[PDB]
Amino acid sequence: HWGYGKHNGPEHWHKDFPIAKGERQSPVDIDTHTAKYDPSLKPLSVSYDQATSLRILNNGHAFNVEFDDSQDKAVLKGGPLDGTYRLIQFHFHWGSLDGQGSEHTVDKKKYAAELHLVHWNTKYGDFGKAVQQPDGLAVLGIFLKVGSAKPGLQKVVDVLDSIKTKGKSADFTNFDPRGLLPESLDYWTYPGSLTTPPLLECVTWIVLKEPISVSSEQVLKFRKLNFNGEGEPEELMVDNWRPAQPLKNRQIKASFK
Ligand SMILES: NS(=O)(=O)c1c(F)c(F)c(-n2cc(CC3CCCCC3)nn2)c(F)c1F
Ligand SMILES: [Zn+2]
Repeated sequence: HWGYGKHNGPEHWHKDFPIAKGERQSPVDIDTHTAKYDPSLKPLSVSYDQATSLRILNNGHAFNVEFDDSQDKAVLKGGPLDGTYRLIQFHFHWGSLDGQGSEHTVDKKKYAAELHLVHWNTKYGDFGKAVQQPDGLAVLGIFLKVGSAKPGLQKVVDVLDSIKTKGKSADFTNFDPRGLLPESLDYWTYPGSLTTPPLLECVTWIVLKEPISVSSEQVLKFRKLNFNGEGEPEELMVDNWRPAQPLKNRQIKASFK
């Protein structure tokens, strides 16, 4: 099945998921000079004060921190969005080296990692219905650069030893995702897709301009995770990113000048 290796990686995905060559695939390069300020774009509304984290899971491609999305507890609204999108999970993509790892790029620059806070449009009732809709998901993307530690990330780092291999999960309650956000909510936005199979074209991407800084020790601990299951040959979970895809008939909009 699909993964990030030589023989099952992004260049192969189109054989099982032809939408890989579709008209609104993600990620993309964000050409900052070509993005257009849209003065009518509203500020983002990130309402995470009542967020209820439940569990962290190594799913063999990344780790997901999962939330209770059975009520409007942690929601994203405003910006380019109409309606209310509920936080279901967050996860990261990262590199084997500090100079690669992000999915989106900025003027072709790659960051060490990229955080995806995944939200679904409540008008569709559940996440599985939402992914079948062009406006089903809103994913808030945040770049990570290596420098100072991010204190709000440490609880995540601390638990990774307990979910080293594919299929392992751990309780992960009372985690506050507000601790993962940069100061500014200035963003770029465009219509795109899931960046892993099934690559569905259901995402409004909202990518923050300001990266967060994480320490070298923090990202080193991401790189100690495994793609494999327990008792299988060890394959370090690194370079779990899809490269930039063609922009095609899309314009990236900026919330800021
Ligand atoms: N990196 S990302 O764009 O933010 C990103 C995500 F946030 C995802 F949640 C998924 N994801 C995994 C499933 C399983 C089922 C696929 C279809 C039926 C319901 C769910 N669906 N969506 C995904 F593939 C992805 F690429
Ligand atoms: Zn992702």
